[PDB]
Amino acid sequence: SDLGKKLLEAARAGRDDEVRILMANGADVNAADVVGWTPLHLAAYWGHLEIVEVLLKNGADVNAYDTLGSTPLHLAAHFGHLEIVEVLLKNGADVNAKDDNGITPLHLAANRGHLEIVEVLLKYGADVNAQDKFGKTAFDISINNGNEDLAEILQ
Amino acid sequence: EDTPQFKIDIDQEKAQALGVSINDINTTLGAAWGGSYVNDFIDRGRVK
Amino acid sequence: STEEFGKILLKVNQDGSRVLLRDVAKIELGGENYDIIAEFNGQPASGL
Repeated sequence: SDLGKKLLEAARAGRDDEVRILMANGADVNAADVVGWTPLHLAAYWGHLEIVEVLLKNGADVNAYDTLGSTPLHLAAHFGHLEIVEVLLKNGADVNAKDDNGITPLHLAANRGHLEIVEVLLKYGADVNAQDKFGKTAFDISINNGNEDLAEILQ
Repeated sequence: EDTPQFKIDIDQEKAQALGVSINDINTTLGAAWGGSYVNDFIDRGRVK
Repeated sequence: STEEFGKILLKVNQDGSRVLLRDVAKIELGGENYDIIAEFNGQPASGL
């Protein structure tokens, strides 16, 4: 897609006004690059909140997953983008989505010590006992990393 | 510009539990996917 | 970071518990050496 590509580039770049015009012209919100990232993936990774919102209004798949099973929520949680985490969840993001390694948004937020994001994930039903492929929980991560504050949150 | 890249994390605990050395893992990964200059040989009188 | 050095995994005990580097050492950003200490008019200083 000509306009799908342009949209991928614009979502990544955070070019807000360019995303708008592209939405007006029917640029494919479910365009995917070679690694399976949608515009929503891109905007989530790079922390572009307004663009996330616009894409969701225009019927972006909130639980699109990449070629390794990661979702926009995974990326927003991992890279500390609280508002985007909230927006995604409000729009039905699977709070317990596992990637191909059995890693969840909670695992990722925990690993980077993003306290507020962990609480939001928990508030929306994040499974605190979910294990990755190595049998590890967000709690295990917090302990290994020596994050006392995050350990206390995860009882 | 920045481009997509494939981040692979070796799990140290599991490796130790299985008795697999980190050096073997990294050599195997790097030799196979990146290539490795081992040493020289002599091709019709020229070192290569 | 000190945090990353702290969680270097030294070994797993028979009972499955983990020995991390921070369990056998204190970890900090500090000097390559601690021999040379300067003052300027009585106050802490460095210099070239």
